[PDB]
Amino acid sequence: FQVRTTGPIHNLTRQPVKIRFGEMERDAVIGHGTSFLMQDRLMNCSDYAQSWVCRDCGSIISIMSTISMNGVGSASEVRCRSCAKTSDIWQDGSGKKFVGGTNTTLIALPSVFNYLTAELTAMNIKMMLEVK
Amino acid sequence: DLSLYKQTVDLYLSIAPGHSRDPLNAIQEHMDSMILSKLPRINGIVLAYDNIRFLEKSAKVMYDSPFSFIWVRVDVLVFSPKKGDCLEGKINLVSPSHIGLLILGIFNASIPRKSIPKDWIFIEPDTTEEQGRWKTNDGNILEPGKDLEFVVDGQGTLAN
Amino acid sequence: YGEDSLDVTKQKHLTQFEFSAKNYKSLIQKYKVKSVLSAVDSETASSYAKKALKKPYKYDPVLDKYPPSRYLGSVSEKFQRAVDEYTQKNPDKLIAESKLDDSLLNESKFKALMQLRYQQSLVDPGESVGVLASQSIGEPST
Amino acid sequence: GKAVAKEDRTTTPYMTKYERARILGTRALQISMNAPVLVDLEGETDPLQIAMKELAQKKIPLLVRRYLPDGSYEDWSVAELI
Amino acid sequence: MNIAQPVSSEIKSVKFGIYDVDDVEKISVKQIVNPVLLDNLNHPTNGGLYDLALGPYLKNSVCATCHLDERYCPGHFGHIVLPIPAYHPLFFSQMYNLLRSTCLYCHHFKLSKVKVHLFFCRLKLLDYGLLNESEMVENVSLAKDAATLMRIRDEFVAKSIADSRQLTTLLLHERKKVVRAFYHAISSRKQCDNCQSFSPNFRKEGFAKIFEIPLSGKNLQFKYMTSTEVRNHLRRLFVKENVVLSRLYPASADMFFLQNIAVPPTRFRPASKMGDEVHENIQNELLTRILQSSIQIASLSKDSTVEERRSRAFELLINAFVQLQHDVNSLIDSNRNPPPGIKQILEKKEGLFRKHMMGKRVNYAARSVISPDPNIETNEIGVPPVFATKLTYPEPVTLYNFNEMRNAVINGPHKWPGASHIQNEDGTLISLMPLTIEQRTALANQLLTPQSNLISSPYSYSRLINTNKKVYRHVRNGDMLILNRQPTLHKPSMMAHKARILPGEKTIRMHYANCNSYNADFDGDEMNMHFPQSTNARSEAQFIANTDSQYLVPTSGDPLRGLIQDHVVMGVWLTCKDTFYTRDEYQQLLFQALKPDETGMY
Amino acid sequence: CHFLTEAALRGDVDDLSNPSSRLVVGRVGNFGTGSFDIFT
Amino acid sequence: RKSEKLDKDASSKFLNRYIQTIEESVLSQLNRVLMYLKG
Ligand SMILES: [Zn+2]
Ligand SMILES: [Zn+2]
Ligand SMILES: [Zn+2]
Repeated sequence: FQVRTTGPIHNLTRQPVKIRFGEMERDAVIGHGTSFLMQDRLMNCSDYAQSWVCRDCGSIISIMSTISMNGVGSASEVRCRSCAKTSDIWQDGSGKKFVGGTNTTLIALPSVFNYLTAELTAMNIKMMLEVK
Repeated sequence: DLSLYKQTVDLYLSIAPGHSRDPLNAIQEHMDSMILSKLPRINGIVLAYDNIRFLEKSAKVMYDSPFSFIWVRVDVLVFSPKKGDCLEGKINLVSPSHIGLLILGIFNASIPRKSIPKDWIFIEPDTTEEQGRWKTNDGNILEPGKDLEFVVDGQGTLAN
Repeated sequence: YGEDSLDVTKQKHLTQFEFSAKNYKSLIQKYKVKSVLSAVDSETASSYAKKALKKPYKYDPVLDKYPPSRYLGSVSEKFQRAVDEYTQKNPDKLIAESKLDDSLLNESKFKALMQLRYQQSLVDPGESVGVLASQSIGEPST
Repeated sequence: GKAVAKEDRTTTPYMTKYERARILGTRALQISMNAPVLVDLEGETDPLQIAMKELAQKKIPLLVRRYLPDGSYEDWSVAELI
Repeated sequence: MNIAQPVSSEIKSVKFGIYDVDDVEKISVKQIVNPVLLDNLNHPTNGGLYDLALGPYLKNSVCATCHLDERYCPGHFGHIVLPIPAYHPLFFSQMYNLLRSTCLYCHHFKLSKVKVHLFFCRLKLLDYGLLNESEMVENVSLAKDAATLMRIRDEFVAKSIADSRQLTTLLLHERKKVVRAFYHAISSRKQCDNCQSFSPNFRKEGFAKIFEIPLSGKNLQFKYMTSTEVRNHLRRLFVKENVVLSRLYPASADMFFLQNIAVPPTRFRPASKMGDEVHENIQNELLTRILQSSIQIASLSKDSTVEERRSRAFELLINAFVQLQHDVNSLIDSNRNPPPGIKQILEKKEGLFRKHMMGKRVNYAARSVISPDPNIETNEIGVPPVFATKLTYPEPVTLYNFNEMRNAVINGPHKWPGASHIQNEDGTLISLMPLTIEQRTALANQLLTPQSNLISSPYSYSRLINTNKKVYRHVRNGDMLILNRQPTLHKPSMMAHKARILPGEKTIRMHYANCNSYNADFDGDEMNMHFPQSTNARSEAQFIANTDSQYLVPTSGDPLRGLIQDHVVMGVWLTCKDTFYTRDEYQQLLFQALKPDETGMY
Repeated sequence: CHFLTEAALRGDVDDLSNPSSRLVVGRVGNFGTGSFDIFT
Repeated sequence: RKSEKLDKDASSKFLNRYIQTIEESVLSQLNRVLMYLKG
């Protein structure tokens, strides 16, 4: 007997810490023809994230939030590093200036995929996921 | 110069679910927020928009949410001061650290003494310590001549 | 898909011709004839079906020429063979001769009901069926 | 891509067992987010069974796009389906 | 998940590929040069493996790069430099084979250029989906004459694509076979066909060491060292043979080796504080170890540039080289260097893609022992009021369910049918546990009213006025909550029952009919009980996958639900013809059977 | 790792076909109720 | 995402049209810029 409404999350993948739903539960749900129930119970309720993605360069890690643009003012308008080279320009935490890397949008992908991007880039092999 | 512009842009507007009877209301509802607010794609401040028409594609519903989405063609009127050429503004604040102007009554111009050559000298009046006339090398006073013309860096420049 | 009609769920009672013809008054209201006969084609595939039942070749199965979702005459060959062998063999329920028929039944009425049955009980398109076969092989193995 | 014309539509006129569930689900979500109800309520509270009452009378918006395997798609009004 | 989140992106495709030397430089924000991790002040060393611009450590340390706390900063990668570059541990086999087929004197492949051009025409024509056309190129039978043959083949392919123009499994099933044949072919030739000479072979090791003896004397008529020379050799091969390697993979410089590898932020690299012992992790341990070897190489190459002197110098240089190569190899692959590596935290069969991606632990899912009950329904599942209070789902508040939700928040999160807590339109969560009923009533009255203190509070994207206030409410007698049983073999094993909330017991109750479906015995096996949160999920569970619609197994038509032992024996005894009832028993037994009011509609 | 290095060398692109690939990137499946897109 | 060519007189006439179409601070500043550009 153990009922889990909400609780701690995982260090790396932001999963519920160690009930098990998958690899056979997925068979059942995509058997019933329940796309939305699968995408709910697996992606929504386990680990949900809104991660920024560079639309042009098509990658998810080389993005960075802009720093010290002005006073309180407006929103920190995120930009990209790998796609980069007064309004448009921006600095870094250490003070390095950049320009370019404007096409950045919101996508929704599970935190485990972000962890996979991490452990994958540590191997230098990286996926460039496109967005429309 | 001809620093005012109008550009017919196409945006991806999220029609809230509460306005699924008519889209126009939910379009205006977030268009009237963008006015006088920086639309960074075009790198300027939106001033005007009309001819609100949607490319009819039966606006699409997000795959788990009730608010729809659609591409809409609307024409903005951004003011672009991208160091094009000479502009002009009315002075409001003056100091021996920078000069303060308002162009179009709206947009600020902070011209530091760096971009000003030394030849112009500031007199410090006895009534106000900070506020005073920034006299030119010729000797002319600028407070009666509120209209000051210059060229832009991005910020202004009085050095030639 | 597998000679379409459906995986077992909606195909059990096709072989039960005695049962469908027994009452037949509830099945027409279950299929909602007045709404189905409107927008689907009825004459074309039904006409070509008989010509496909001509034993010589050069007339393909009705399912191949005419899709079964909208052409309400198109149905698998063995289904036609079986419904006709029942209608001719043991029609003790189906009345006839034909003059005494026009009170409550008609051979043509029943064959229309059965055509409508096959039509309304196709596989629901979009079904993921790979895992249906996967699980129908995993379950009885264990 | 192509948007197949209204004259020639090859998909099934039946509201498939899936389009019914998702139409009712999205209509329930819409009505739950303070959308207009197109049919008189009799006191039902759940923001879903209202959508069942709408669908029983075929008074519902939200045409569906059926994506054929070519890449093309049909546009079916929920009034138009059987 | 929230329903107000407006995400407009639609992830349309992923594409893999190597990340060159210039991109790992552009994406990186800081460099890690210092093998020291923590100083006496216990704060992270600057530029260190735990840099605050790398990833914000705990204890309210704001990221130096993004100036936002751990709640909002997605981590920023880093890079560590090495002018050694060692070859990649994965393509090491494929790199070594492509080297084996190299011609060092020829600077081409050992193959005949006409065969390489044949395979190039093949991989060109398979591009646009031409299978039999891919195989027809070979119906030609015939260096200058070989050059003419190459022109015949290329013009055949050009005309074929011209006729065709005006991915699928079969295309890929043919590409993979043709490339396997190509790689069987190029590894066969020992003598050059263009150079006619015999390039010096190379012999490998499992410990990542490669080289072999020089040319032989008869062929002259016609061991381990630095990886830099083989790197430049492969770069030369790649730049001189462009089209075939372009189709096969224009650029192939930094695929096989690595010049500056990246570090993940602290967010993915924690230190599990298991009681008192503090080991950072094997990952940061291995990164620190390669960092030590890197600085050792730096010092040693300095010593060598400033200088049997060359003998010992080169010996020690190559030994430090091989330590660095073997260390990177031990990092990315744990099957070498007799410490879990990246490939071994993936391929572990206990790691990713089976325990973290396909099957994830889930929120809002109870689990308990079942016990049988005949009184409820064939649909319904009894849940004690404990599961009533402990499973909640969000609900926007409208005009006609406002009474239900106000009353729910009044009852509170300790009394069924109370509600759990409120979610504002902007997105915060106002709890309801510590509040007192005066505060709860004051809050529940002002629950349906525009409370955002602006037309668009945070910024100028104005849907924050259209959203509703979401009360998390408890389950109630109509909510549809999935049941399951592991192992769940076939689809009738995971169904969705309506919940009916019983008082008293501490064991959920379901009817006997489902006992045949779940393959359960009510003897101690327990069942996961989920709750579909969003309304789309509960709608589809109610209409598509609800229990009463699972009357037919998928294998054969034969139905699986239906009554069991007691009901059927009493059936033989009730329908039997020697039975008789007076009026009282008839009416009473009938009404016990029907029980309309609990079901309704009549 | 084997299928991974193979897909990394060649750099092969899926649209997003099967429910498993659709699941790893977090979108809904193409089967079932996720087959069509529903518009206003 | 599109851009086109434009002259100043089109911009001013459209400023007029936008003063006309949707009817506090915003239109105040727009009258300010209208009074500054003309004259
Ligand atoms: Zn990048
Ligand atoms: Zn940061
Ligand atoms: Zn050679």
